[PDB]
Amino acid sequence: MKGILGVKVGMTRIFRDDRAVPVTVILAGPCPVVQRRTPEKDGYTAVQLGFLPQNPKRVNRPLKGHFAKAGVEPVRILREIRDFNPEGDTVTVEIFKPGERVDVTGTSKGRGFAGVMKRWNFAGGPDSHGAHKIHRHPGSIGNRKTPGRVYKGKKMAGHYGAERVTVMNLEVVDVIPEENLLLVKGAVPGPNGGLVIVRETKKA
Amino acid sequence: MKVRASVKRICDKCKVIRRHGRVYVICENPKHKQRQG
Amino acid sequence: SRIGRLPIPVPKGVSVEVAPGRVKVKGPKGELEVPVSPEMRVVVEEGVVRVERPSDERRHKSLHGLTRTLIANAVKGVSEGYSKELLIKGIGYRARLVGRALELTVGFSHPVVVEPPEGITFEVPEPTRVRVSGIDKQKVGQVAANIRAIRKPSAYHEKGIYYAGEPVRLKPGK
Amino acid sequence: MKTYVPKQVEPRWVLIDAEGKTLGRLATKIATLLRGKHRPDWTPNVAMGDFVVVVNADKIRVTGKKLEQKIYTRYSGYPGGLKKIPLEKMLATHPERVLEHAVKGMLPKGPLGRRLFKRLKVYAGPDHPHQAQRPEKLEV
Amino acid sequence: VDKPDYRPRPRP
RNA sequence: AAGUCUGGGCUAAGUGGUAAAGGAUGUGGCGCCGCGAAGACAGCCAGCUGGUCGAGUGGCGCCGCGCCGAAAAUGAUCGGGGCUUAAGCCCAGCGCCGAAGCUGCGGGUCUGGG
RNA sequence: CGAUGUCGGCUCGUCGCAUCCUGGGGCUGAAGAAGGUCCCAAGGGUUGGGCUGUUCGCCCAUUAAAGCGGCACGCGAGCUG
RNA sequence: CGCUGAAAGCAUCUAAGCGGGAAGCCCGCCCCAAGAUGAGGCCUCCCACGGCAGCCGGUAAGGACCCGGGAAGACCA
Ligand SMILES: [Mg+2]
Ligand SMILES: [Mg+2]
Ligand SMILES: [Mg+2]
Ligand SMILES: [Mg+2]
Ligand SMILES: [Mg+2]
Ligand SMILES: [Mg+2]
Ligand SMILES: [Mg+2]
Ligand SMILES: [Mg+2]
Ligand SMILES: [Mg+2]
Ligand SMILES: [Mg+2]
Ligand SMILES: [Mg+2]
Ligand SMILES: [Mg+2]
Ligand SMILES: [Mg+2]
Ligand SMILES: [Mg+2]
Ligand SMILES: [Mg+2]
Ligand SMILES: [Mg+2]
Ligand SMILES: [Mg+2]
Ligand SMILES: [Mg+2]
Ligand SMILES: [Mg+2]
Ligand SMILES: [Mg+2]
Ligand SMILES: [Mg+2]
Ligand SMILES: [Mg+2]
Ligand SMILES: [Mg+2]
Ligand SMILES: [Mg+2]
Ligand SMILES: [Mg+2]
Ligand SMILES: [Mg+2]
Ligand SMILES: [Mg+2]
Ligand SMILES: [Mg+2]
Ligand SMILES: [Mg+2]
Ligand SMILES: [Mg+2]
Ligand SMILES: [Mg+2]
Ligand SMILES: [Mg+2]
Ligand SMILES: [Mg+2]
Ligand SMILES: [Mg+2]
Ligand SMILES: [Mg+2]
Ligand SMILES: [Mg+2]
Ligand SMILES: [Mg+2]
Ligand SMILES: [Mg+2]
Ligand SMILES: [Mg+2]
Ligand SMILES: [Mg+2]
Ligand SMILES: [Mg+2]
Ligand SMILES: [Mg+2]
Ligand SMILES: [Mg+2]
Ligand SMILES: [Mg+2]
Ligand SMILES: [Mg+2]
Ligand SMILES: [Mg+2]
Ligand SMILES: [Mg+2]
Ligand SMILES: [Mg+2]
Ligand SMILES: [Mg+2]
Ligand SMILES: [Mg+2]
Ligand SMILES: [Mg+2]
Ligand SMILES: [Mg+2]
Ligand SMILES: [Mg+2]
Ligand SMILES: [Mg+2]
Ligand SMILES: [Mg+2]
Ligand SMILES: [Mg+2]
Ligand SMILES: [Mg+2]
Ligand SMILES: [Mg+2]
Ligand SMILES: [Mg+2]
Ligand SMILES: [Mg+2]
Ligand SMILES: [Mg+2]
Ligand SMILES: [Mg+2]
Ligand SMILES: [Mg+2]
Ligand SMILES: [Mg+2]
Ligand SMILES: [Mg+2]
Ligand SMILES: [Mg+2]
Ligand SMILES: [Mg+2]
Ligand SMILES: [Mg+2]
Ligand SMILES: [Mg+2]
Ligand SMILES: [Mg+2]
Ligand SMILES: [Mg+2]
Ligand SMILES: [Mg+2]
Ligand SMILES: [Mg+2]
Ligand SMILES: [Mg+2]
Ligand SMILES: [Mg+2]
Ligand SMILES: [Mg+2]
Ligand SMILES: [Mg+2]
Ligand SMILES: [Mg+2]
Ligand SMILES: [Mg+2]
Ligand SMILES: [Mg+2]
Ligand SMILES: [Mg+2]
Ligand SMILES: [Mg+2]
Ligand SMILES: [Mg+2]
Ligand SMILES: [Mg+2]
Ligand SMILES: [Mg+2]
Ligand SMILES: [Mg+2]
Ligand SMILES: [Mg+2]
Ligand SMILES: [Mg+2]
Ligand SMILES: [Mg+2]
Ligand SMILES: [Mg+2]
Ligand SMILES: [Mg+2]
Ligand SMILES: [Mg+2]
Ligand SMILES: [Mg+2]
Ligand SMILES: [Mg+2]
Ligand SMILES: [Mg+2]
Ligand SMILES: [Mg+2]
Ligand SMILES: [Mg+2]
Ligand SMILES: [Mg+2]
Ligand SMILES: [Mg+2]
Ligand SMILES: [Mg+2]
Ligand SMILES: [Mg+2]
Ligand SMILES: [Mg+2]
Ligand SMILES: [Mg+2]
Ligand SMILES: [Mg+2]
Ligand SMILES: [Mg+2]
Ligand SMILES: [Mg+2]
Ligand SMILES: [Mg+2]
Ligand SMILES: [Mg+2]
Ligand SMILES: [Mg+2]
Ligand SMILES: [Mg+2]
Ligand SMILES: [Mg+2]
Ligand SMILES: [Mg+2]
Ligand SMILES: [Mg+2]
Ligand SMILES: [Mg+2]
Ligand SMILES: [Mg+2]
Ligand SMILES: [Mg+2]
Ligand SMILES: [Mg+2]
Ligand SMILES: [Mg+2]
Ligand SMILES: [Mg+2]
Ligand SMILES: [Mg+2]
Ligand SMILES: [Mg+2]
Ligand SMILES: [Mg+2]
Ligand SMILES: [Mg+2]
Ligand SMILES: [Mg+2]
Ligand SMILES: [Mg+2]
Ligand SMILES: [Mg+2]
Ligand SMILES: [Mg+2]
Ligand SMILES: [Zn+2]
Repeated sequence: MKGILGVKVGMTRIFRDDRAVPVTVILAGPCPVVQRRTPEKDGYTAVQLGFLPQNPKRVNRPLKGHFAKAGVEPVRILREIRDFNPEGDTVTVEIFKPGERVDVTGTSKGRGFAGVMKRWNFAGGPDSHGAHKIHRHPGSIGNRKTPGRVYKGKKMAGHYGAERVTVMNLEVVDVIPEENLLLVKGAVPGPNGGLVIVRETKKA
Repeated sequence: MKVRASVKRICDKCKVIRRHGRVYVICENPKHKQRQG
Repeated sequence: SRIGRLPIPVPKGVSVEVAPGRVKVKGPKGELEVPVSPEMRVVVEEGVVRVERPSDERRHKSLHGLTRTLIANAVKGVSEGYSKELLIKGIGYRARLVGRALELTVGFSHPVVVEPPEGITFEVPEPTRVRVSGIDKQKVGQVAANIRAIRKPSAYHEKGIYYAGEPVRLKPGK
Repeated sequence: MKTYVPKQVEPRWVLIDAEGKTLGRLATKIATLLRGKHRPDWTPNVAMGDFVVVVNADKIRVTGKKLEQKIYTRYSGYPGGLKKIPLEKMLATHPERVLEHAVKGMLPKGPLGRRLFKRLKVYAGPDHPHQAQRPEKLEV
Repeated sequence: VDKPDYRPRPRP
């Protein structure tokens, strides 16, 4: 298992064998390891990666301490990759060669308070034939005296989006190491400027 | 396999055995194979 | 009318050591341990092993014959050893060895390669006969059944993998 | 005269090798110890039982076909959320729960009953972290 | 299945 | 709250802890015949008879306890945990616990006798 | 009966399994292919139309299949009427 | 569906034991999650305050308040 932190930058299609291929450009490199999690110390195996340089004017003392013990520039984001232990002291996009399939995790766009139709793809109500102020309402939510309650988990309106999402087995279309880009085929959770994690795929 | 509440010997070569808390009837003739239930 | 109390001839020269709940049978072809009911008492006489039961109720009688045969089979295993033969019948159907492994060509879109486990040796005389041989009688029997399972005897045609000494009973086609 | 009520005394620590003991018939004694009903100054409205350390809980023993037939159950509140877990598997995954569930069901329900359950330290494997308390070996 | 009303429709 | 009480026995289904015709080499205990050291039943060598094996073997019925027959709708469960020479079932005992019943002590009121 | 709103549709499900499909089996009067019949299995799935207020049913075109039931004949302080 | 195998000299998938075997069951995938009061773990920072497991008062590291905003959002976060 291997991975890297990065930000989503935007989308385009490129041309490859007389085919248009939709891609999302991701700026992944470079990520310095700032701690390693070891079975004798932490009980499991992982690498705390750092990402994007930070103004030391903004980094406080307990945070400064952590970085220095690793001999690392103050960074804006700290995040682990599990069961990944790079030989180096620095992880770059080059751990990914084109053709590899990857798993991309990001923070989905937040729809805020979302109705039952947007959230759960409900049918809502009729727009004529007598429909009374129920055009986007969720219908029945239960039975009667038996069971006399509503199920835990009942799909209802409420906040939607702004949550961890992983899309899986995306193709690595190209990688441009001189600019720390990764080119992934298809769509990736979240907005431009959104932090994303890129891990080798778990599919086979 | 036949599944019945009455499993009986059908031919002279049928055999009532009991396996795993269940009465079967096995035999050389496949049609005669029975399981109680 | 009895198996457990009928004594077990031991050939010159295999040894039978007796431990609580097990007996170890070492012989010319190898060794193999036999787990025995701690209720049964196995006895080491001259050129012979005997099994005695501690009562005449159902459970003890049932273990008795079992225990005797378990050891008798173990004895023959390390001296003569065991084997089972497989006849391969059907036109395109054939078998061959590839190293220790056995390769069945029995009418699929592919060949099947059966690897032999420990204690098991494969032989192919004709392309239509296979010998599974080893000192563990239950293990040989197992693997033999395994090989046969790859392509059981058809019910309509004299075609497939057969046990040696397995009768070809068929039913009419249309 | 009014009945004697004890002031707070130093609670005893206790060690038990669960190895080879029958699940239920051990649980019972642990519970009694937990309630302090072996003590002549027993009082039902305070915790004055022993602390009970149990080792080799993975080697608790059980009769009949309960290893594959005894079902532990958990309802989640969600539709279809009844989980069934056999004895065999509980031992294979969380063996200490086996003995823990047993004792728990034999302690009183209520706040005190929950506190007594807390004084039950159960481990799979011969060792335990409580040599600090130096608990007295009990044969049961 | 069509069975008959036991309760009238609610009036003002 | 009071027995992990005593003695004999059955049950291996968690039966106990939800049901019927009916089916069954489940288990234990009675009973009756058939056959056989003139060699029976099983196996192996022949034609219901033969040969070496050297013992028992086959059928009928009754009694106890269990097995199947046994599918329904929110989450399961004998009240729960948990129980297997029992914490189940049958028979026989000793002891305890247990109510506002009975006793002891004190009080009230009515009724009756003083 | 000092009120437990009543069929059908819509919306939203959820459970059962006596299983319509898909998966796994045994027997077959199972050559193959395709069926029958019984067993195991409730994870998922189980279409769009014409007629009728209809539930149901019949019919059209498909489909792996176009399952049967419980939930106050689920669901009118959710809509319809 | 078998292997080995008695009780029952045979036979028997079973009584000892061992294999094979479902879209189903447990793990595995994705998401939530230590109020998991059983409140876990690692890294790092502060520190040894003045007054009579308590109180009051100033601080440390840190936090909040306020403000400019935000593919975050009903307010809050
Ligand atoms: Mg290119
Ligand atoms: Mg590790
Ligand atoms: Mg680990
Ligand atoms: Mg690793
Ligand atoms: Mg993140
Ligand atoms: Mg809107
Ligand atoms: Mg919308
Ligand atoms: Mg949506
Ligand atoms: Mg609609
Ligand atoms: Mg609409
Ligand atoms: Mg209207
Ligand atoms: Mg209106
Ligand atoms: Mg409107
Ligand atoms: Mg209502
Ligand atoms: Mg309710
Ligand atoms: Mg949010
Ligand atoms: Mg998601
Ligand atoms: Mg992940
Ligand atoms: Mg693909
Ligand atoms: Mg693809
Ligand atoms: Mg049948
Ligand atoms: Mg019949
Ligand atoms: Mg007959
Ligand atoms: Mg089985
Ligand atoms: Mg037979
Ligand atoms: Mg004899
Ligand atoms: Mg075979
Ligand atoms: Mg054979
Ligand atoms: Mg013919
Ligand atoms: Mg014990
Ligand atoms: Mg016991
Ligand atoms: Mg005690
Ligand atoms: Mg035991
Ligand atoms: Mg068991
Ligand atoms: Mg569920
Ligand atoms: Mg579900
Ligand atoms: Mg359910
Ligand atoms: Mg689920
Ligand atoms: Mg669940
Ligand atoms: Mg209470
Ligand atoms: Mg009105
Ligand atoms: Mg006793
Ligand atoms: Mg049963
Ligand atoms: Mg029960
Ligand atoms: Mg029951
Ligand atoms: Mg009956
Ligand atoms: Mg009969
Ligand atoms: Mg009997
Ligand atoms: Mg009987
Ligand atoms: Mg004879
Ligand atoms: Mg049953
Ligand atoms: Mg069923
Ligand atoms: Mg029910
Ligand atoms: Mg007794
Ligand atoms: Mg009175
Ligand atoms: Mg008085
Ligand atoms: Mg009076
Ligand atoms: Mg007077
Ligand atoms: Mg009324
Ligand atoms: Mg009213
Ligand atoms: Mg009323
Ligand atoms: Mg309609
Ligand atoms: Mg509607
Ligand atoms: Mg409508
Ligand atoms: Mg509609
Ligand atoms: Mg429901
Ligand atoms: Mg449904
Ligand atoms: Mg329904
Ligand atoms: Mg039916
Ligand atoms: Mg149909
Ligand atoms: Mg099928
Ligand atoms: Mg099917
Ligand atoms: Mg079939
Ligand atoms: Mg066919
Ligand atoms: Mg045909
Ligand atoms: Mg077949
Ligand atoms: Mg045909
Ligand atoms: Mg039929
Ligand atoms: Mg049918
Ligand atoms: Mg049917
Ligand atoms: Mg079924
Ligand atoms: Mg299903
Ligand atoms: Mg379900
Ligand atoms: Mg359904
Ligand atoms: Mg339609
Ligand atoms: Mg029209
Ligand atoms: Mg219509
Ligand atoms: Mg209609
Ligand atoms: Mg009809
Ligand atoms: Mg009609
Ligand atoms: Mg008509
Ligand atoms: Mg078909
Ligand atoms: Mg239709
Ligand atoms: Mg139909
Ligand atoms: Mg339905
Ligand atoms: Mg209904
Ligand atoms: Mg009704
Ligand atoms: Mg209704
Ligand atoms: Mg309806
Ligand atoms: Mg209603
Ligand atoms: Mg209304
Ligand atoms: Mg209505
Ligand atoms: Mg209401
Ligand atoms: Mg509504
Ligand atoms: Mg066979
Ligand atoms: Mg055999
Ligand atoms: Mg034999
Ligand atoms: Mg077995
Ligand atoms: Mg048994
Ligand atoms: Mg198996
Ligand atoms: Mg096999
Ligand atoms: Mg699938
Ligand atoms: Mg998380
Ligand atoms: Mg946490
Ligand atoms: Mg915490
Ligand atoms: Mg956490
Ligand atoms: Mg808890
Ligand atoms: Mg704590
Ligand atoms: Mg913490
Ligand atoms: Mg840290
Ligand atoms: Mg200081
Ligand atoms: Mg001072
Ligand atoms: Mg400051
Ligand atoms: Mg702000
Ligand atoms: Mg937003
Ligand atoms: Mg704002
Ligand atoms: Mg405000
Ligand atoms: Zn037959």
